[PDB]
Amino acid sequence: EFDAIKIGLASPDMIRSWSFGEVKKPETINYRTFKPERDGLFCARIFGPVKDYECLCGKYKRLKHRGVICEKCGVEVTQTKVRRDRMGHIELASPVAHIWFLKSLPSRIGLLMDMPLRDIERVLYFEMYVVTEPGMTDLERGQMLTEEEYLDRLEEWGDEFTAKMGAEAIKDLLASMDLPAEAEQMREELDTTNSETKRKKLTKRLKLVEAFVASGNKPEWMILTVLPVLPPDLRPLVPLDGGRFATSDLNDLYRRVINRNNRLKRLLELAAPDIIVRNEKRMLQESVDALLDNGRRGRAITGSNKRPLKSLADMIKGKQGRFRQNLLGKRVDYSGRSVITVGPYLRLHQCGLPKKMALELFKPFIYSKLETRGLATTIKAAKKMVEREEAVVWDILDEVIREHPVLLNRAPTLHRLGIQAFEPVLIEGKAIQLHPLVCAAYNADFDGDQMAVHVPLTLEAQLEARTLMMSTNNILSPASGDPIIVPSQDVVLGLYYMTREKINAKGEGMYLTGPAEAEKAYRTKTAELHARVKVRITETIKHENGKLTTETKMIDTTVGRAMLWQIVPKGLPYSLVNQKLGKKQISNLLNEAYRKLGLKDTVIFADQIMYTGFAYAALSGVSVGIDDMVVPAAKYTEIAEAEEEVREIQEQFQSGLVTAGERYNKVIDIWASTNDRVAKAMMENLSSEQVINRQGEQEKQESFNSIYMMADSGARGSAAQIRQLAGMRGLMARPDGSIIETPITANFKEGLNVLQYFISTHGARKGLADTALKTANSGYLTRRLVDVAQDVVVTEHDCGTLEGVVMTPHIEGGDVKVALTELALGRVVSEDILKPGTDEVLIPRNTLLDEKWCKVINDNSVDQIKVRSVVTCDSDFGCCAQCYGRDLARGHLVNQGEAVGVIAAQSIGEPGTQLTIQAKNNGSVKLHELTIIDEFGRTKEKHKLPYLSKADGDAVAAGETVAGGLPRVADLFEARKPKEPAILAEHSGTVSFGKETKGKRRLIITRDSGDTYEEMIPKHRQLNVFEGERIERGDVIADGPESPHDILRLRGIHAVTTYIANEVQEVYRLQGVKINDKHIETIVRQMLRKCTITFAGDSEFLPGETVEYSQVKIANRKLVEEGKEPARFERELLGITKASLATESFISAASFQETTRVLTEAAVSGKRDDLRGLKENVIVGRLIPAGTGFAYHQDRQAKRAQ
Amino acid sequence: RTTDPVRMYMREMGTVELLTREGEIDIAKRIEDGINQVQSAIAEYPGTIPYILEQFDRVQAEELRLTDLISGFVDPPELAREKFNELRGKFQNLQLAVNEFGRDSHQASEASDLVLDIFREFRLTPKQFDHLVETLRTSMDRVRTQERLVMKAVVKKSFIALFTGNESNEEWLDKVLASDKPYVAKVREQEEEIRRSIQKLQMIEQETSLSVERIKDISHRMSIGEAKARRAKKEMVEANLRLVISIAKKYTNRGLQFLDLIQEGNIGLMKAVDKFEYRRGYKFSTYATWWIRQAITRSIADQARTIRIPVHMIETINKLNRISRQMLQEMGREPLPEELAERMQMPEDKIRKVLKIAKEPISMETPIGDDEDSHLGDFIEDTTLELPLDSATATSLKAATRDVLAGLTPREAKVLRMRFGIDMNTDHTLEEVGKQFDVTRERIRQIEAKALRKLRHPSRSEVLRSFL
RNA sequence: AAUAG
Ligand SMILES: [Mg+2]
Ligand SMILES: [Zn+2]
Ligand SMILES: [Zn+2]
Repeated sequence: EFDAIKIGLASPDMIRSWSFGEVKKPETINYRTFKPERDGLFCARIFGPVKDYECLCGKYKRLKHRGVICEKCGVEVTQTKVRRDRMGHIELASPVAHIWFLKSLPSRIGLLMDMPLRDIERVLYFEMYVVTEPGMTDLERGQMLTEEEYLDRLEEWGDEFTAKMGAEAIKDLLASMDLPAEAEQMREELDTTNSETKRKKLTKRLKLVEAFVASGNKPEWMILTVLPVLPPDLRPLVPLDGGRFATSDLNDLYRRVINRNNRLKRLLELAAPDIIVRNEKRMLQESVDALLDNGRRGRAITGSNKRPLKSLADMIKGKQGRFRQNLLGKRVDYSGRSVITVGPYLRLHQCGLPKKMALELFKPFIYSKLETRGLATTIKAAKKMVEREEAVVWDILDEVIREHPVLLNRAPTLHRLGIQAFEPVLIEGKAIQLHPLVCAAYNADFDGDQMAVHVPLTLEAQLEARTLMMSTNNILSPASGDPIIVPSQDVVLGLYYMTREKINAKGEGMYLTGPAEAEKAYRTKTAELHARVKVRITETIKHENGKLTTETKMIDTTVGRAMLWQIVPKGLPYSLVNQKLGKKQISNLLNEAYRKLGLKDTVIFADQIMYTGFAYAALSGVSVGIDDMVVPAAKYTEIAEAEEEVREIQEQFQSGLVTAGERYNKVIDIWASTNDRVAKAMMENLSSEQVINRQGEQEKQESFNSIYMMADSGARGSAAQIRQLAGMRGLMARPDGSIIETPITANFKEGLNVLQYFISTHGARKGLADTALKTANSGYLTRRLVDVAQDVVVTEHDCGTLEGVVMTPHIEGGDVKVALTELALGRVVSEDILKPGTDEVLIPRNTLLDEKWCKVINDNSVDQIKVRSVVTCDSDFGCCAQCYGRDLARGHLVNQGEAVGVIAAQSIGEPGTQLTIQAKNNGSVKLHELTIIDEFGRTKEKHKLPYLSKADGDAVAAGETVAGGLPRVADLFEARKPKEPAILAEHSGTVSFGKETKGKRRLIITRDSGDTYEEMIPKHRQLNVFEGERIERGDVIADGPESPHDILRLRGIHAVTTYIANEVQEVYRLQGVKINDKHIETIVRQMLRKCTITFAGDSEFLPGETVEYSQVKIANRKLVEEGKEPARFERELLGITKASLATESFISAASFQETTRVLTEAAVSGKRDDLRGLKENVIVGRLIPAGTGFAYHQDRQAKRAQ
Repeated sequence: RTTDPVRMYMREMGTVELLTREGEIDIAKRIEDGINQVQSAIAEYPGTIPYILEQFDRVQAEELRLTDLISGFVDPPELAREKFNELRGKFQNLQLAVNEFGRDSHQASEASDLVLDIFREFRLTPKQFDHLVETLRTSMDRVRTQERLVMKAVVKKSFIALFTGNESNEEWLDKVLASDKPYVAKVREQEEEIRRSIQKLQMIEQETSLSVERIKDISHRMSIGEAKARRAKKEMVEANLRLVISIAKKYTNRGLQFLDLIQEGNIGLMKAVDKFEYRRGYKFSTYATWWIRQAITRSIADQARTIRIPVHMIETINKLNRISRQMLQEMGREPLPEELAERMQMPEDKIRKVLKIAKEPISMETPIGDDEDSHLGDFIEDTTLELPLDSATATSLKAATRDVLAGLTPREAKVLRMRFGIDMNTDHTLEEVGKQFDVTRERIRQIEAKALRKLRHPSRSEVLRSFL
């Protein structure tokens, strides 16, 4: 229907065209008949009838008279919904300045007229005159006159000049401006200017002036003469129960405006003294400002409730505004909510849904099937049958929900796995049954959690639920590619208990024909689960090439391991099961099943694993008791020794040998060492036991203690928590953060006393408060990321670019922090991977790196590769599939139409709650910094070289001595400048000292051309530069934190990308969060979207102008095709908030935040929104240009092309 | 330095000094002097005195209101009859000596001067005062328009030479026709337009019999008088703005803001200045307080409520509140409606009516319960919406009715369709249904009855029975 | 406001 949204100023004629009448009275409704009053705020003659196809007269009262205007009343015979669309207007007695174009800084009226805002308000507030037509006089336009001076010069000159005061004066000044003449004048003055401040001022004003010329807007439209009036049904006056009426504040504001306008007209008719008229004009301006934006001018007008009235700006803006409350999110039909319980019998694609809840949700479907099969004659009969709850209704409900998927949601929806589709199974009850294996995806536990349920209606929505959102499709984490349905808690415990090994168990040494006979022996009490036996195992191995090799052989194992092998799918080794299975081992089993067998086998295997784990956790009888907390006997001796040595240190303090700080430090170290020793003794005592073997000797066995089993299996519990249960609680911190000298020398088994419990509460409260506040901080960060990255969609397959990024193993010392395989898995090669010391092309260009090619890279000892990146993609809009690579949630190359920006933002934002020289290897030494290369050729030690045993190339043997989490991420993604940033070498050249000017110092550099560049340095700067040295560009002169903007300016796009990615990944890896770097690269790409033009060239770009990079690239391609001088630009790094606010579309920018500024700028500019991103199409109700809608939008782009 | 319009208004008002008794009498005297000059200017008009004479002729016949004729008498129908008979006699004398003895003759001037003296001892109602002013204003303005059109057409010095007495005389036209300056060819061409202009001028001059000099003198005198009266009135209003503020300070927090009350009081003060009388000896505050109070309170009665209540009901509500407060003080508990009705000497039903119509609308932003992020407007339904079940039932009924009609004879189906409006814009009575083929009301009625009888048979009505 | 996740 429509292809774009156009915004701009409104002329008086346009406002009159919108209007169906003029509001002349502040009347709303009669106080007896409750009918609209004529020419009032609710007039039926202006806005439409109050009843469908009726008039206030009651004369024309049917559809026979549609479109006929009653002569007695004037009310058109039509529908009542027209009162939601018909607008009105007020003819203002005096012009009024628009508050947005006056006080939304910077002021557009002031910028256009080149007069300060204070002067404009002085003219408006009737304090100072201003010259409109200077005439044949020394007076100039825009020069201010006081009343005294105005009277003086009125006597002096007379009618030669015109001087006015108020909004009429500003309108006359704006109407008399010659815009092309001003544009020429600013261009000429910019040609012959040197100061950068005046250059900025003239470039801003010139941009405004030429925007006004191009848009067709006239400046005097910024001063209102006709005021539009909203439809009444959008500001309703509706009756409540008991005769009370509820009204909108807009009615009060409009009534104030109308009353003051009528009083102004009456005063002008009475020829009142000028002071009264000036007062009335001030009040009219104040009333209109309050109606448009309350509180911007001054004291906000308040109603009888003593609270500020809500204006139109408040209608459209804010968290509670129309954009966010009603347009970006809505309340929906066919939805429900209930508490969630656990269904351990369900399959991964099934969810237990209550019968009554399904009956309410699927009601139209039940009506349709009752009508179809003849059980109900009409729809009212079907309604009666459903209300009476007949058995045939239940059969119809089963047939309806037979294969209809349903969507389950849990708030907060931190990532897309917070909504998944399931096949419903009708259950008796009122609680939703949720599959256990999906709980980790939902962050859902059964302690009172509630879930919402939605019914997809159309066939497309049903197929989207089945194909995309179904739980069996989403078993990999889109953030990292790791499985997300890994078993936890009881399952793991069961699999741990069944696969453990016991010495001299019943049935040891027995020979078993296979898993079935192991199960038979277990069920007959012949052998225990933990009996060491020999079992004939038939194992099938599916190789990389697809070879299926079957080998039968006798393996030493346990009964439980074979019984578990019974459910393992064919194609996997028995070594994955022939061990004790903790959480990590089961994770490995599922990962190998996915990597070597597929998706269906993995789903069946996961279901069987969870069934078996539950069953054998039940059969184990694992229980927690007070005797399971074994406190070591060494704890008391260690406490006594620590106390005695603390007394000795106190005695030394009283002798003056050591200071107070030393005493504090060594007491703390004493207690920390004591805690470590007690923990070690407790773990050693709890981890082992002594058993009698078959020969009768004593053997050491791993303990079957319940708490030890729970912790070791990874089901629940860790070393620190067992420490607290059976060892020492340890040193605790004060609310400010300092450590208390005496620790809690008691565990939870013994019980704390009052002081120890109070000290514990000190830290417990801090933890809870920190969680509560970081929730809001993380939410705001995630929203900002989603806004900045919402437009990134895979639009092509290959962009045909040769650029890429250099990838190397991450070395932060003597060990690898992360391997090259983990970084390269899923990325497309950009330059051929030649074998080291050889010219054979091991891996060609444009090949996805999967597990097989990762093993190939690892075997041949390759250090540095080059891969395609989203930051270096050349696509005009969005990115292409090759520059992105593998879709982590799907395992293959990313498909066209995938909204990867939203995925990146969710992947980064979801873990925000969790957020708070001697050689060690043998090889040679290479200098660049210090690098220690192994014999294979891989770089394994990267060390700094401050300004050495072995020189360059000299081999070194091992042992030779050659010689704040979430705020940090937010500051990195906002491109914040550090407080004391490092001073970097602006240009490459020879350093030279300079004249130490008072206050702060200066230095100079001589370039290769002999030109001298002067740098300004603060006094307190430990300069690392020496005269006569040719410092390269980007070299550090003064040490300090590095600004990302300086990195971009002096090193390039790759350097800033690496910096941001490394810092963010350092923060995330400190806490153990696995997030792929392509998400951070997508965000950084959205950060590098603007360029400032340095050379104007011949393209339609002004110097010093911040414009979109894609537009410049397209223009440069066109100009090169035309063989003309291209534009020269410097790319800019913006924060995610600033980048979001500086997008091309004003709908998205307004929907994000700062609605008034965005709308004011768009209105003065006359912007046009093409609806190219997701948010715009969400707001206007259209299909998003991603995924299933992608193709649709493409088709339209063809039809517009044709 | 400030943004509050209240503070700016006080700054602008404070710069005016306060009057004294002598100042008030002096300003009132200036107002009266200006009004007297205007009255004298209007009196020197041939159309003015006959209008007053005929108004008195109708009034003395006891057919018109006496107040509408005159409002007072200046003293340095017991008496009005004598003075108006004197006025009639002197008008006859002036008409006798207006032109027979000579316009410059002393009779025509002395009679007019003593007529001015007689008319100075009259206080007319302001309505016909403005009525007489407007006619001469319009005549003078039309003269201005014609003169400016003539100047625009001709464009100088020649007109300035003969503007004094020959502006409208045909001697100027003849002399222009005689002139032979190079630009007088186009001037002679424009003489055709100037002919129609001056012909239009002739009717107005004979309507006045004053030519141009006399009307110009009268216009200047009237303009000076109005300017002087306006200046004096402005001085009085600016002096008493502070009294307006002092009065309006007491009606805050009654639905109107402070500046609205100030402006309504200012309008009341201007109306008070329009009708002050310093001969009475009372000071200006005494009279002006009443008008300021009245203006402010009428403005509150008319503009303090979203739903407007008439003034009489506003008084009833306010006096109910006062009586309820006195009774609450008297007995110590809230007065029940019957006791209030007995004290008001009004029915209890009227008391309840006044009680529920005296409540202001609630805001849609008011929080619900103890919440602060909730709003009342978030919980208001749209009772005008149609349930989708009802829409589906309507479509089903349409389909069933069509199927049932398909089982009938086409004539009966069409007759029923026209008589009930099915698949048609309008319903039809028996007459126009007869107009189809045979115009027969008794026949159409019979066939409609037959169709209803067949549709009432249980064989073809079980489908439609389910919709009841 | 309070409460649940
Ligand atoms: Mg929970
Ligand atoms: Zn009507
Ligand atoms: Zn690309």
